[PDB]
Amino acid sequence: GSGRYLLTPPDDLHPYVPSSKPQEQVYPDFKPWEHTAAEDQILANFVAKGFYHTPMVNFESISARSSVHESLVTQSNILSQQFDKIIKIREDHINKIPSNSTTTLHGPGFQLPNRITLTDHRKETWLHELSSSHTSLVKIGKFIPHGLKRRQVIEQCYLKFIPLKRAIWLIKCCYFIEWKSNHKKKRSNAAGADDAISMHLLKDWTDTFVYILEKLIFDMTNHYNDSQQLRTWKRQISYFLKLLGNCYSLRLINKEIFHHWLVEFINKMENFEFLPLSLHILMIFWNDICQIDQKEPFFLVTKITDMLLHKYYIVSSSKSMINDENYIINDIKKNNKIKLNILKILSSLILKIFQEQSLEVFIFPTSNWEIYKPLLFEIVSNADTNQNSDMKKKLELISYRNESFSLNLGIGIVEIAHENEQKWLIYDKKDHKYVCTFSMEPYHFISNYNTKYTDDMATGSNDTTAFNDSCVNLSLFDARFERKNPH
Amino acid sequence: SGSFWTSTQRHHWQYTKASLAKERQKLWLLECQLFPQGLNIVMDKNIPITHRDLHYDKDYNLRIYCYFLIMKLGRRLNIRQYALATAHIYLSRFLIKASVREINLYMLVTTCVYLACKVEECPQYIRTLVSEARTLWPEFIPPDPTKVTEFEFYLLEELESYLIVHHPYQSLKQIVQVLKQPPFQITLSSDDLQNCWSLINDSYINDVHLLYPPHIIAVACLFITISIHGKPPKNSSSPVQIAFNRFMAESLVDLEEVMDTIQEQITLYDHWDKYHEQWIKFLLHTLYLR
Amino acid sequence: ASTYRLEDVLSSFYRVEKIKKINYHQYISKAQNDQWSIQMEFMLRKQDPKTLVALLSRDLWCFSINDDPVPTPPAIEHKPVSPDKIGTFTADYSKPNLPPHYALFLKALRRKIYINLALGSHNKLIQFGNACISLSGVPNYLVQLEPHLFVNGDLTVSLCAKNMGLVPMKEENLEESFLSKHALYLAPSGIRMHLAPASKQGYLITPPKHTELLLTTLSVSHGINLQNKKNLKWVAVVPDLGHLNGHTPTIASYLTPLLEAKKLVWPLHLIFAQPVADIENSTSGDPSEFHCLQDALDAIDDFIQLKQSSSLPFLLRHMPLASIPDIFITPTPVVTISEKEQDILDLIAEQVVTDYNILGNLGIPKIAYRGVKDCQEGLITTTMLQLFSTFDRLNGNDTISKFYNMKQPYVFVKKHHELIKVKHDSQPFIKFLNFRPPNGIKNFKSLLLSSSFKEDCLSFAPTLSQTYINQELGFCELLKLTNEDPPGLMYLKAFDKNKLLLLAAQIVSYCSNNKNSIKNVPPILIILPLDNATLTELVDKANIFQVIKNEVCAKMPNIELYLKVIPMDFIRNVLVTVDQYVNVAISIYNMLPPKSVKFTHIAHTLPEKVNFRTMQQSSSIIYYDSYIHLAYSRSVDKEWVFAALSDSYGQGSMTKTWYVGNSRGKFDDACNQIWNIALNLASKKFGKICLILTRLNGILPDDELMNWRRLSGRNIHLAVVCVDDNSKISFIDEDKLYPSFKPIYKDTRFGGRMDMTRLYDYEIRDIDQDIHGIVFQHPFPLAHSQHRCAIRSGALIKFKKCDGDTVWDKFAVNLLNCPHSDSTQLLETILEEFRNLAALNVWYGLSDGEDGHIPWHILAVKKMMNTLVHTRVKIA
Amino acid sequence: LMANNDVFTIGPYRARKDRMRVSVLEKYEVIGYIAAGTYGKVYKAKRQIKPLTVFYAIKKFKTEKLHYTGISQSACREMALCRELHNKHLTTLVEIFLERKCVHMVYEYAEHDLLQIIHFHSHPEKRMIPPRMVRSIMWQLLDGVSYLHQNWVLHRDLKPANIMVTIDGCVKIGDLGLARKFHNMLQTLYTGDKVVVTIWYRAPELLLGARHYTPAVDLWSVGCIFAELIGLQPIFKGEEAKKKTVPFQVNQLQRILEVLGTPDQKIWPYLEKYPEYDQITKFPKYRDNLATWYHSAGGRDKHALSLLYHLLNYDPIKRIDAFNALEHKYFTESDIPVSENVFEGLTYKYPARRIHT
Repeated sequence: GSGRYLLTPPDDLHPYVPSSKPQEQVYPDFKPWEHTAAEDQILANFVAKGFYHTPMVNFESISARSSVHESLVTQSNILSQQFDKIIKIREDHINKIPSNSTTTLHGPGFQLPNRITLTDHRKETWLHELSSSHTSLVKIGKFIPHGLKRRQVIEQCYLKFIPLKRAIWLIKCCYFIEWKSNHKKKRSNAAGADDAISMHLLKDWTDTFVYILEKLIFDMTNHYNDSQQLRTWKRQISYFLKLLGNCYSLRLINKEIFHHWLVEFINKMENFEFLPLSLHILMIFWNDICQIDQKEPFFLVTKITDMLLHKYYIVSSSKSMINDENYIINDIKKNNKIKLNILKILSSLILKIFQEQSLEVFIFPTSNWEIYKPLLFEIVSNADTNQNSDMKKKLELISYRNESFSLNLGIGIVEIAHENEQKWLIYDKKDHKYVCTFSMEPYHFISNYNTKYTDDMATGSNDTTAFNDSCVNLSLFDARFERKNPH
Repeated sequence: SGSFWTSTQRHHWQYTKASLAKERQKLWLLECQLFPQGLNIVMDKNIPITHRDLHYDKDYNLRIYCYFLIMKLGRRLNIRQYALATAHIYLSRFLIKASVREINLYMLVTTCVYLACKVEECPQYIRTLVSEARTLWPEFIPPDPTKVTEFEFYLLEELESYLIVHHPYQSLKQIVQVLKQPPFQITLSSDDLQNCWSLINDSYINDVHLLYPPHIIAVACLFITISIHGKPPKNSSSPVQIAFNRFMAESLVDLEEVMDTIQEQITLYDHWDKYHEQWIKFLLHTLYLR
Repeated sequence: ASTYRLEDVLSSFYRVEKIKKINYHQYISKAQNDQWSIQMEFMLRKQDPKTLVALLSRDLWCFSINDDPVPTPPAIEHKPVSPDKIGTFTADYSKPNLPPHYALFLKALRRKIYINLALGSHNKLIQFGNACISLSGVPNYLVQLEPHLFVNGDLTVSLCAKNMGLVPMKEENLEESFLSKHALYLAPSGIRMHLAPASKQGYLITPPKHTELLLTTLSVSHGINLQNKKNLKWVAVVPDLGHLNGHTPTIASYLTPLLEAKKLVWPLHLIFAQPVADIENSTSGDPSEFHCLQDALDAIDDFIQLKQSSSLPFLLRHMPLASIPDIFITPTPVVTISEKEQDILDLIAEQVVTDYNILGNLGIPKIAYRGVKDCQEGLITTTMLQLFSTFDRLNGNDTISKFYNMKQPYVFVKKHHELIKVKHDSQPFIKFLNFRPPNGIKNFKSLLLSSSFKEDCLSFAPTLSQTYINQELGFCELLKLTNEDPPGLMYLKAFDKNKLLLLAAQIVSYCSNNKNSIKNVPPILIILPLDNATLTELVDKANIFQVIKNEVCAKMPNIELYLKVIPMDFIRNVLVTVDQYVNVAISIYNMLPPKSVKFTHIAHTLPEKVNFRTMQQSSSIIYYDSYIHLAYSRSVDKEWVFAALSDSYGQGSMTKTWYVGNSRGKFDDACNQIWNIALNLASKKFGKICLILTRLNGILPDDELMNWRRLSGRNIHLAVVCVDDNSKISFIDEDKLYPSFKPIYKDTRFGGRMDMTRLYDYEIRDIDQDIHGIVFQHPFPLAHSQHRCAIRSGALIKFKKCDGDTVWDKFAVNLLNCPHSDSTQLLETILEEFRNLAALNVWYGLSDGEDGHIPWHILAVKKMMNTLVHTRVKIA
Repeated sequence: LMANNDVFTIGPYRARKDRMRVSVLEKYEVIGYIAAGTYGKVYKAKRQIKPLTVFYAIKKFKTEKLHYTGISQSACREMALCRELHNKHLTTLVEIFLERKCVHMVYEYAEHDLLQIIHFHSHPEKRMIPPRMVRSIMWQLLDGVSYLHQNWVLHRDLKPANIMVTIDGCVKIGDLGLARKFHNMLQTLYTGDKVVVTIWYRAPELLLGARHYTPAVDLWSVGCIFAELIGLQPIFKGEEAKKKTVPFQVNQLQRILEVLGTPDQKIWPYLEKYPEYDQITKFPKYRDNLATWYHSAGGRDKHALSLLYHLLNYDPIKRIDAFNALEHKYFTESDIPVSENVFEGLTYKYPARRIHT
């Protein structure tokens, strides 16, 4: 037709009985005229008489005052308790989302994006499809190829300039699919062989991350001959440092192997043309290396000050060039200009080491007391006597020298007790007690896109299985629906 | 009961509670400058004067007398219930936008019965109508029917041509039709059906029809009837009650309106106790026939 | 399942007596005597220090405990003096406003306790005024003994330990390095004073022969007579008369001298100092600019380059320690306003009141009362057991009447296109559930405006705009000009008049270009990076935005731009997750011109018990329908007035600040405007409506009470409430069994069990937002202002997520004026509303997950009066 | 004790109402009296302030043709029904205005009626209407009467006078003169009206005096409308008639018999229960000439014949309702589409209304 008819439908309205067959259920306060059998029987049997319907109940038009008399005192609490039971039945059955899953603490639905057997052509174009800034999210999230090694994922991520959130989504998706696959292929389930697999996976990804960082920092000197490649390389190192920090703050990298590799990497280097970037990498995690509040405890602090004093000595020894193989090696002015900067950086870092550690254990077991630190501490603060007295106690300790009348208040003030780091617990609403710490590994919280709820609501009845899909079951918050007959 | 949704009742009247309170406050600020004097009430000379709000406003005390006088004129004239219900709706929709200390109440009642009987297709001629209004009240009504029909003209002016109104009785018939189904398989006795019909007939007092759809009022009166029949060991026995609880829950007719309607019925049957014909009838007598 | 052992939770009230009668004599100051009362009080105290005595300005009040008769003073050799009125009372006085004999018995008991405690010790402890600070620096805090008498006759003392920085100074501090940045205080009174300039001697002079008599008076009051000490250093002081009358000076600009009254001499052994707390930028992240990665790229570029009777007002009066501020910072910036233009202060309050902790609480941290664990060992137990009958603390079961766990309120959120309720403990999952706001979208266009480091804000602005678009919160089509600038950015330098004028000309040329469009598409906002998260640069960025708005508005009206600030560290820290910018995005969504509609509000669920209101019982009970909450506060110096107004579900929010100044016409104007906005929100609801105004920080003085009693009437029913945040009363919890997160925190294996995932009906219940309500058995004294106690005290209490005996956080509510009868029902209703208003405070950007016990408008008022009193104002 | 015509009544409430009103001289203005209704006059209303000229219409129900006669049933039912019924195919009632004596409704002014179309085709050039236009107008009018049917309101008035059209060709069935809501008939139809829709378009149930006429009388009226539009003459151009409360229309029954044929007990099941069925027995016994009468018209056979069979059937059980008539092999099978705009391809202005200035 041209314009739509007048079928007089309701707008969005719940019928009186949703269990009924869908075409003979009467909507509330809603009745259009329809030709039927009783109407024509009335017309056939009621000509020449006139038809009108007297009402059903006899004795209409009478107030119910002497009919329901004592509806106030004796008979209100029964109404209150019956309406309480109706309200409780409503909130507990009709609106509460049921978690119909007995496996894990996700919602029903929430499948991982399915792996497809892809060759290098369609994957090669798909990684270029991710790299733009205008593409959709659903169509890309509907599929992801498999066999993607971590070297290739991180390599094409920092090489093709993928945006940060999509890169974190891709890395978390590879994390989760590898964890689910390796938890599938497990023959024996003993106490300890179903938990250490996660720590194994985390250590492995930390290993390949520090491998790729070492590869890029050495690729600097293994490529530098073109200023268009250097202009690309600067945003390359900046983007990879941004991605490494965003993965390190999300607990996707085992923080104690990475710091030990970092102190090994600043200790092992011998050419000074990697120092200003590697020291900046050190200064980034400086708030987490030296802030740990032979000996296992505070080992990186003493290792880092021994390494930094050794690097100070080796820098203050000679010239900045290490090859001495090509001609016109050194003009002295740019050489001293470069060396003064690295000396300033190491001086400020040793100054913050000496300001930081209240334990102050600088016992040197390898090289006993070579002196460079008074030459540092003469410069700052204009002879502040606290560092001076600590330096005299330092020269006593680490140099290995050879051989109240009645004011008792008793008020006993309390001290700050450290709180633990697990906010989220779980309430057992049956026995009424807390039970266990809710903690998923941080490769579980993925923003899920592979859904199937692109259809309409009220598809049949109780289609919450394709509704509760996310990376938490909705019944862990008492997620109540809200639906009313509107006015 | 053609279709209450996308009707005129759901659109241009039937406002929420805050809008009704705001319109009543505008009515109060309209009548404030009309007479700050009050009322000279005399019986034993005795002349005290009320403040503007002690009573004879639209709070509670005369509404029961208003419904009683409408029903008395109804069963005197012997017309059916739908006409008196529509007359009560016109009465409330006129007294919302106009005061009662300036309008003769008995002519307004006869005018509303006249207009509702004319518009709901059961007509009553003006001769027998004003003769019954004279033979029941020999005062407060002129013999001229022209004054009654000029009241009819201004009543059509005030409620601006929104005459037809859906009733809770049709939705009650639909609910008692749908309760005869294999999901529930219940039916009330005819005395409790008359009790529910009487509660719907009684709920036209107390200012509820200007807020909620009528099926909520039908469900509220039917719930009061069923839960007051069921009890006169286990708590929620007599499974007519159980099937009605599952019907009210499983159908998504919402709560928090039925709660207000039941609480309003309770406060109406509370206010019916402290009610007497004497003071309000004498107040009408000294407000018109001084 | 609240199986809390109510016995053995230790309170802070030590029960000291048991009173069924207390007698008093009042001697009026008849016929204007020649300081007869002032003489005879110390002449009475010289006999014995056990007497109970106090004095109004010249009137005398002698008191006596349960049985023993009141003392009579030593009169003349013939006695014509008779007492003016005899009487007695009990433990049931007029509670909501104290009669002026109980407020004198409390002062007499406190003075007796401090004098006896000073005399019993080895002359090492004086009364500072509601305190007892040692002359040596052994405790380095203020111990505060506060007496109180309950309603059944249980005379208790409460102990407090305020950790202020009051350090005694000596002769080797009278130089510029100490006197330049300290605030001095006279020790046995509590007045503040500055040292008079020297007399060519070096800031100390010899005592005159008269005023040494004052030292003899120190043997009779405060009991610290150092007459035997062979050395005593005297100094010349001058106090500020305004602080003698309660008017503390302007806390924004402290340490400034003012006119004098007369010089005075004072022993240097008892003059205390308060230190100026300082503020720096940051640490640990290279403030000398090597954390800048472009410095590293510069160094590798250089390597590339190289590869080729004058003291009795000071010996009698006292200051109640609420009239001295906790902290006062050093730089003290200046803002400017007009006599009609109050815009910059409301701007700073608007953009500091709804940012989580990304501003960082830019000033100095708080000085709170540390909780006492026990006091069994020392000397004050000996002096109390010598002075009084008994000394032992009240258990939990004697003071706590009603202890119960509060519910968890719900909140509205839109999942796909349904509108579902959800528990309020699910804020950080807001990205991982695709939650979207129910009240529609708000849209803007953004313009970052940086001048420090362009290479990081270039990476910051598109990802913030993309995480604002990528959740359905409107379209932030970021701004774009003609030239080579990447969109939504203008890398300037030297923020000044000419460049801001040219930028305003550029923006007004853009607005003249885009002429024909809808009204709601163009609101724009400017994001400014704070180079240092402090106050001195926040006020300067507010000044820069006000200059931009002034130059834009006069060239074109009806354009509406806004200000958002972000710290530079949060831009250039590479540890900032992209799961965190989401919160920052919500902190733009609560500033767009639909201001009083925010992310979510309380769900308004069905009740638990129906309880149809029939015939009453017929007393004057009301059963209200819609409450309205309001929180106003006034600073310690009497200038600033802060206010926040909220519905019972957190709907009609207003937050405002008024700089009244020294005057008292602007104060009445602001107290009228508060009631104006309250009635403007009150003209929206049903009726039978009861507004609840809550005065912060304990003290409710008489001028505000005169204002609120003048303004109120039959338009609305008020209910005054006094609110206390800091734990002055400190219930210390000591049990191991009831709160069932303690077995899981003790060893992480005690409960430790599997979920049994066929019973799978659980809920993730985040601790720090599981508040427990307490209604006390008896009224409590307010933490300040000893002129009015309360009725029906209660508290919200939040545990600490740890194992063992520690103090718990609390929020004390004290009802002062109930409109109807049955005030306990009103208190429980106030607590059940306050729990919802406390749970709302995370969804609004008011704070992070650090205080789920404080309601949101009181926390907004506390943040404003914590971080906004320090700026000093000039009127031009 | 008795009352007179001077007691306290509505009097003060007049004054508080009569200071602030709005008149027909204020919101609109008059242009010219178009003589449509003799019982109630119709006028044209210029809007009072590309050109957007006068397009309003006033009906002014001055029934005196004095002192305040009340509202009539024909005005009360119209004011009850037209204010709340609303569709694309109905005249939109803009406002009611209540003057010193009577009522003034203002609807939208229409371009022409169907009677003006038949009078344009009444010149003896005989521009027979193209079947596309008449089938699109038939579809639109049947959808309008469908909306009027399904909301439980009868329509006992259907003449080509009070059916309008406009620019953009939208049919509006614009007169609810004798409509009523038949959900709860407290008094039956024969006790409330006793006469029905006009003589040239009534139904055989009404012509045989049925007292419970069903809602299919509008369908008979619509079939008479379509037969009029296909023959350019009213199909039963009847002859009017003179203790019996009916004049029986004794010639109209002869006309409708000799066009359509006689009934019996096999095409009408319960005609024996009628009041005056024997009064039908006093006519001759014609067979039909329905197909012949359609044959004396344009050659658009085989699909209007079945529709005119089904609509013009005096079997009121087996008559065809609106939504089951909006698919009857006329709008699904097409050679040019049935649109909403009926004036596509036809490019002439059927001239404007005769305004007596």
